Amino acid sequence: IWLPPLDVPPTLDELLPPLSPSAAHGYTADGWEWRGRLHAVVGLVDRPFDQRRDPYWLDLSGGAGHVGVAGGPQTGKSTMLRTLITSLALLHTPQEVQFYCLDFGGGTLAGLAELPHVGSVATRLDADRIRRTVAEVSALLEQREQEFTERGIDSMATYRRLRATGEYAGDGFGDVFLVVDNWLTLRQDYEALEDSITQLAARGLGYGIHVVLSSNKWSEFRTSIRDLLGTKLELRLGDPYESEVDRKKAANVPENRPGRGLTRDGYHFLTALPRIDGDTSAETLTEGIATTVKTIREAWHGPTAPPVRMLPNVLPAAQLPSAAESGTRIPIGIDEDSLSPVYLDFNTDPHFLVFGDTECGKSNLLRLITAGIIERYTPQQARLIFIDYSRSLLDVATTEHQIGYAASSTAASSLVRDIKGAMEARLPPPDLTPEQLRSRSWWTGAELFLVVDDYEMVATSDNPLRPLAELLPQARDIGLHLIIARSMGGAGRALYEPIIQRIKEMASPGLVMSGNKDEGILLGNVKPHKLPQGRGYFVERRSGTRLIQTAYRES
Amino acid sequence: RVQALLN
Ligand SMILES: Nc1ncnc2c1ncn2[C@@H]1O[C@H](COP(=O)(O)OP(=O)(O)OP(=O)(O)O)[C@@H](O)[C@H]1O
Ligand SMILES: Nc1ncnc2c1ncn2[C@@H]1O[C@H](COP(=O)(O)OP(=O)(O)OP(=O)(O)O)[C@@H](O)[C@H]1O
Ligand SMILES: [Mg+2]
Ligand SMILES: [Mg+2]
Repeated sequence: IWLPPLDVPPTLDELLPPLSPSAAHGYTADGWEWRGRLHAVVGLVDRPFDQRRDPYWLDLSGGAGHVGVAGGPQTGKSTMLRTLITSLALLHTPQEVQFYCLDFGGGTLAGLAELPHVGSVATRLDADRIRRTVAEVSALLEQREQEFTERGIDSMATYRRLRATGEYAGDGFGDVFLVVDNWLTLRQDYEALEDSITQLAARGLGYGIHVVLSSNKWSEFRTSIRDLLGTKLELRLGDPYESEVDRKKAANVPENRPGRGLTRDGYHFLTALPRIDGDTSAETLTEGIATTVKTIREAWHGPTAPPVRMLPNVLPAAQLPSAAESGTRIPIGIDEDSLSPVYLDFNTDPHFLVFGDTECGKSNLLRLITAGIIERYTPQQARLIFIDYSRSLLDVATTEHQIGYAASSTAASSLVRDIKGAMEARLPPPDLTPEQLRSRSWWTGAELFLVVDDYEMVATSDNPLRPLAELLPQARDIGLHLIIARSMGGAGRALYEPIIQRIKEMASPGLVMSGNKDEGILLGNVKPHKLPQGRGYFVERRSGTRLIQTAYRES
Repeated sequence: RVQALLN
């Protein structure tokens, strides 16, 4: 009934036509009527009462677009992933298929990184790349959901037919595959990426976005996404009681012969090796691949797979939107979610607060915002006052807006006194129409921006800024603005001191940078951890918490 | 007038 156990696995060249260098389709089956129709051979299969094994093929155009792979330790999960990718790469061009890998299973997908079809591979370490890789594809899905509707794209097949012309630019992509090696490792260390990838699998198959997910056990997949995996390839399972084909058929699956697995129909299949040389051995696997990847890379002289756009180490402030296009809104950086600008609006929320450790970019951020205010406000519209003990804001305090600079504890007290008196005069009288309160009619003048750097050392026992605490929640009516930066040193117990207490109470915008988790939560829901220079969690209780990268101002 | 008050 079943064929006797094979002793050597097949290779991709065995299960494919004579391969040739094409101009320009890369090293593929030149002219084949089955090339580029999103079918892929992944090994040999033994159907009952067959006397010769047939080539195992998978159709990835349509409902079976998502692929799931299961199996116990060392059962051949990671090799199946590499075979599927290589097989697709042999029958397609980099402009037709793209791969983005999250390798949590032995980190062996790195060998396929130099494939022109692959644009990103992320190890367990590269959290920044991991978190961004998913967000990149998630943004492409949303992009196509509007691109297809604005144009005459009814189905994904139509889109491929247009790019088949060679006269259609499209969105720059083809069929995109999101590959994960250990789904358990993901949902454990990246809980947010579990639900997001799941949402990709839900409605993304009709837009050319595929998910290829691997894991030790089927139960490690939530029902929400496990059912979305149309094509399921099940290898030798520990605890076969949770098999998706048959329990008793899974218990008789050969152990210690990796590659052996079952289909949903119960057929016996064997995973082929990702080689095109002909060597059926597996102890020569690291080197088979290299030659193959090299051959695919050499034969292709066109565009490669689009890379995952990372958050820059240093973000030039010249990139952020000018005052002519942003208005009174002040861009301070871009977010990790979509690489879109992140604005500040002092007409919506008066104050702003920064937390950060040594040399994380606090003083640089204050110089940015101040320069942004200068660029957007005439000195008759907004005046500036600096409390700068460490003299770090010299570059932006030479403007005509500046009508106060305190570099000493004494100079601070002399200013706040004139400040408290000047602002108390703007306090709204008891009897006022709501329209008078809305337009701020009873007083005419400029807005007052109080910029404080290193609040940690101005907040002694006799904090000179404390006399302003009682009128801080009245800022919207008097036109007061406090922009404050502080270190992480004792920042936790600094949330109860008169000023920061009331600033945080007003749900004021702010971000936390490179702090120690010993300090506990400061703003919103984020517990601080070591971040790169300029990076911080932008907390805003309108748009929740977002990881952003702030800009760098020269000199 | 804030502009005249502090200086
Ligand atoms: N078809 C095959 N024939 C012979 N050997 C194979 C075959 N497939 C895989 N192997 C061997 O099995 C070993 C483990 O393969 P693989 O990495 O796919 O398992 P895995 O499920 O990723 O293991 P882990 O759970 O530790 O990540 C590899 O070193 C490879 O040489
Ligand atoms: N947005 C940014 N992106 C990348 N690097 C930055 C950014 N801002 C500052 N840096 C780098 O970090 C270093 C320290 O910057 P900055 O003085 O602004 O931090 P700081 O919090 O004032 O440090 P300190 O605690 O010593 O005052 C600078 O040398 C600069 O090169
Ligand atoms: Mg693995
Ligand atoms: Mg500083």
